[PDB]
Formats: sequence, structure tokens, C-alpha cells
Amino acid sequence: LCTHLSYSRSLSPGKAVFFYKTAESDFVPLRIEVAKIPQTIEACYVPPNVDELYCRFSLRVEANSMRPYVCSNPDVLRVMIGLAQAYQRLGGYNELARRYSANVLRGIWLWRNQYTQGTKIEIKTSLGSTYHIPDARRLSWSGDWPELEQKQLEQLTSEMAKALSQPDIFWFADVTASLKTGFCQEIFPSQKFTESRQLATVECSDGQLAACINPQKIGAALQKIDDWWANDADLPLRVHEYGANHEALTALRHPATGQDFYHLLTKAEQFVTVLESSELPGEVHYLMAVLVKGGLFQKG
Amino acid sequence: NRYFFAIRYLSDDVDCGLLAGRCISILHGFRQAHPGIQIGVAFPEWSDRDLGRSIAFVSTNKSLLERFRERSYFQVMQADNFFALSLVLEVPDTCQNVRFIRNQNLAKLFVGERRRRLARAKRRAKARGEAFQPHMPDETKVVGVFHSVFMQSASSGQSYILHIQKHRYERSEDSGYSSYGLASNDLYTGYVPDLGAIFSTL
Amino acid sequence: YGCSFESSNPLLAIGSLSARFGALYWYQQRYLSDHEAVRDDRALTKAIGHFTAWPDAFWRELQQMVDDALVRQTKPLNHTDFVDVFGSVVADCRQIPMRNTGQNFILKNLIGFLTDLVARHPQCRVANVGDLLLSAVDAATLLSTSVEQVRRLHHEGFLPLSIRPASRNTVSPHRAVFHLRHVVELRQARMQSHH
Repeated sequence: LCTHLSYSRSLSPGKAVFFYKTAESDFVPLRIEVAKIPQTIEACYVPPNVDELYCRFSLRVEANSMRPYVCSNPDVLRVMIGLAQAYQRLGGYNELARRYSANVLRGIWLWRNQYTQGTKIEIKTSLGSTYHIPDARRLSWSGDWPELEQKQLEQLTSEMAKALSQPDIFWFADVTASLKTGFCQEIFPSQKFTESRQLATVECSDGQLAACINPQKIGAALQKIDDWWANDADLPLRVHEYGANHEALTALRHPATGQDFYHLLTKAEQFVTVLESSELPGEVHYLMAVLVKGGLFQKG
Repeated sequence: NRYFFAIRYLSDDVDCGLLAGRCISILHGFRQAHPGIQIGVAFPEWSDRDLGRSIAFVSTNKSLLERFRERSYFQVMQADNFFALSLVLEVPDTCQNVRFIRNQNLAKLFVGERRRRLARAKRRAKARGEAFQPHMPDETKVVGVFHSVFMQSASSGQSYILHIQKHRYERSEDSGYSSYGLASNDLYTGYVPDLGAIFSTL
Repeated sequence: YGCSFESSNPLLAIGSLSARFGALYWYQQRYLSDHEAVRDDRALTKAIGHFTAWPDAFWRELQQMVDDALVRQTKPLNHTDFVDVFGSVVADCRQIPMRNTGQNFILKNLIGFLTDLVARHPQCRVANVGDLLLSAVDAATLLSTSVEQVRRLHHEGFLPLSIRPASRNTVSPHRAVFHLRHVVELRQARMQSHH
């Protein structure tokens, strides 16, 4: 290893905002009511006579895991470059793109608000494509998707596979979903972290406030595609260097097992050798996923 | 002209909101046996931060209050060293009164209440024959401090919360207590002495 | 000195001698609390009649204390220790030396009961019986396995931990931390055998 090594993030959303349409104007925000009772109570629900609620966010994808942002060691750099390319030419970006793409179309980024009478998801991109999932309530992590839907997963996978692997393509997606709702259904936006509770909003250009979901909360949902441990797929974990599992309060790739990122980072010379003899194993899939969610890998 | 007795909780881990609810339920049951009675509930350890680890009952009829004290629940809880009980004695003549009014208006702070109110309003319009056209209020309200007590429903499948406020007494009219020995904002006037004094007795 | 029985309707009328000895030891501490008076014959003589309606009496003994415990409740039940309601009846199952359910009939009936108890009390907004906390040594007994195996089972994620501990610390075997309904379900799901 070496003293300085960093990657930046290769995939990121902006934030999500809730709103509805009227006959008089196209963008009316969903608002939150507060009573000072400081120590307050507050509430948010769809108001009477609005039949459906809209949620929207934007996504940029960048081929930025091909090269270290900073590296202080010429030998570490030579290897990391050789590895990313050794992988790229055998495929594998398709696999990562398939996993990311599946999560967008499924709709899990809606977290606790998935319980609707029918959710429709529409996607537009900067290359001129449009995708349409008429009903997002039925698509599993594991299983065969119904016809015409399986197909759009392949088409979206292809655009993203490119966005992740070739530079100088400026790829944007614009994701809007519609929630068909109940009579006065409660809505669950992001909460504020404090030292009673408060909810998060954003300001509109006209001064009104609106309910929202934070950027990283959308992001945490998209990248939850780690099921390469213990030969038991279950449900996937949010990619983490130690395999953290918040629900059970544990860690699946505890350093004690030899299965964490840092042990694996030191075997790069051996992986490149294998790729040259090539089948891609779980060990290199994990590593590539972490490099995409870049951060500090230092003080070796 | 007034008698009282007090109960204190001995255990350091006691949950005041859960436990207080049982004493009120007993009072209610007693009220059902003998409709023509009046017994008030007081919180002599009331604070702005918490409800306190003690409860007291106040009334005017000594012989009746003794009968209440004899209720089996209280006797069991004492025997197992959960409760410390006092005896019935006369209320000191050197104190001030408080109301302990309960406020149901606070229900409107929660989504469940708004939903029910509107559902009824829609249905109610059919008699009028006009289209349902509800009109909402503004975004800011100000309310006073209140504490919660956990309550079970009477012969049903529900549970809910009582919201208690403390108001200072002002004298007028004649009195009456609610089924819980609590005061109401209107047309249920009563008061209790604020016996935070002489509490060294338990 | 020997067994030699036929038409063994009572749960005390079958088995190897070690089990027959253990069953008596258990009966004695639990119902002959009176100080020794060397009534060596008479004191134990009654144990056989006692067991003749066992399949239907043991449960009532357990039911009685669910209700008497409930009316003395001071905390919401999901922070209450299993032991506060059932009084270590589980630990006593360890006095018979055999581990498996088909031979240790005292344990077999206790589990039967707890499974039914959970079944008639499904999860809802207010906590109820069945959400009580077990310690590590208790799951080991109900799951018919040694303690280290429970730690391994936790580590792989087959069951959740409900109390968040402080840092730079450890949770000891005696600390109460798993919900009852979680243990009962896991056992039915993946712990059965031909025993």
C-alpha cells in the first residue's frame, strides 16, 4: 500500500421533491404543518381532492472509477490501472449496470412510501430514450420479470454500462414516479437529525416550502447490491468496507474473517494475473463496487 | 371539609405514564358502582419536565373515601412492596387550588384526528346536497404544556392517550368532576388543593 | 432397580433409569419445599399420582402465573425480562441430564406450551406477551444446543439483537437480549431432527 490514495464518486443523485398538479398551475408543493406547543408536533398528508402525488429527482453517471484521484506511489498506480482495464474488457460492467438499473426500475428509493394503490415510474435520458414501468409493485430482487419489462431492463443496462465505462459521454437521467394514493394518506419525508423530532423541507424559488428526501438517502437505496458473501444470497447489503448490517447490529465482512476490503486490496497483483488467464469471481466484483463508491483508502 | 390520601411508587424504574393509568381505571370502575359520588384526582408531585412518581385522591366524604382505599388492587400492591400508602386525614386549610383540566383539542395535532373529522364532514354534506368543499386553516398554532397518561378502552378493542394540562384556580359557580375525576374546559367545574406541601409523610 | 413396565400411560412410566431418577429429583425441589424430615418413603411416594394427569395440568400451572404476573406489571412488556414472569422454570429443565427433546419429557412440554402462547398473540401496535427478552443461556436451552453455537448463529445473521450495548464492552451470557417470538420461530424453522 501507500500513504495517499483516493477515488471520487462515480454515481450520484440530487434530491427528491414531492408535489402535485392542479388545473391552475403545474408545480404545487406538498407542505408541512407545525404547532409550537421549540418542542413541537407536526404533520404531513396528501390533502383532500388530490388523486395522485408526484416525486422527482435527477441522476448523473460518470466513468470515474478508471483512475485514482490521488496516488503517491508509481507501483500502486500501475497496478490499479491495469486492473480496471483487465476487468472492463471481459465485461462485468454489465453486471454492475444490471444491478443498479434493476433498483431504479423497482422503485425502492421510495423507502416507506411504497404502499400505494399503484405506482408508475417513467425515465428519460440525455441520449433520447424513454422507459416506462406501468406498475412497479411487482418486481423482485430475484425472479424473472414479465415480458416487455425484462426488455427495458436490458436497454437501460446498456446505456448505463457505457456511462460507467467510457469517458466524455455526458449521461443524465430524469426520474419521475407517480403514487396513486388513499383518501388522506400520510407521507414520510426525510427527518432532521438534532441534538421532539422535525421534518426536512426545501425552499422554492417563490418562497414556499416543500417535503423532500435527502440526496444520500436516495443514494443509499440505489447502491444496495451486495450479496456476494457466505454463498447465501438472502437480500443484498449496502456496500460497505466491513459489510455492516444495521438491522441485525452486526458485520458480515468483519476483519477477523479476512473477507473485508483491506485484505482484498492487497492481492491486486494476483487478480490481474488471473484475469489474464481468463468466470469472474465474487472477490473482484466486490472490489469494483467499492471503487465506484469512492473514498479514502490511506495510511497503509 | 376535605379528606385525602396519597400513594407513592417505590421502584426507581417505574413508568409513571403506564402505571398512573391503572389508578384512574379503578376510580372509574368505582364511579360506575356508585354513581352519585365525587372524587377528584390530584398530582402533588407535578412538574414541568415530568408527571412525577406519586398520585393523590381528594374528596369531601370521609366514610366513602375509606371504602375506596379498601379496594383490593391497592391492598395487593402494598403487600408486595410496590406502593407506599398513607392514611385518610383532613386536608390542611392553608393552601391554594388548581384545576387539572384535560384538553381534547390537542387531538387535532395528529393526522388520525384530521382524517376522521373530514370523513365525517364529507358524509354529512349529502344531507345538504352541496358538493363537498372543505376549507383548511393556516400553518401555525401555539399550545401549552401537557403530559400523557396511557389508557385502555372500556369493554372494547382500543387504547388511547389522555392529555393533561394544569391550570390555576379562579373561583366561581358550583362544581362537578368528570368520570376520571378530571376537570373539563367548560361545563365541568371543580378543583383540587395543590398539596405539594407536607409530602414528607410518604 | 429396574423399569419393567407395560401400558405406561403416565409420562413417568417410560425410559432408562437415569431419566427416571432425574424426574424425581425435579419433582422434589419444586413441590416438597418443606424441610427434610426424613420422610424418605412418604415424601416421594406421591410423585407418581401427580404425573398422571400431567399432559393436562402442567400447562395450567404455567398459565396461572402469566395472569398473576400480568396484573403486577410495571414496565411496557418489550423491556421486561423473561425471568420476571416465569421464574426460571426454564433453567430447571437442566436437572434431567439428557439434551434432546424426545427423551427429556419435561422440556418437551414446556416448549409445547410456549409455542402455543406465541401463536395466539401476534404482533400489533402495543407490545404484548411474547416480546419478552431471553438471555444467551436461555436460547441455548430452548434450542437444544451449547452457548457458543448461539454466538455463531448470531454472527451469521440468523437472528437479531434488540438492545444496543455501549462501546468497548461486551454482552455477557446472563444479559437479556433476544425476543421470545424470534426464538420460537427460528427453532421450528431450522432446528428440527429425528430426535
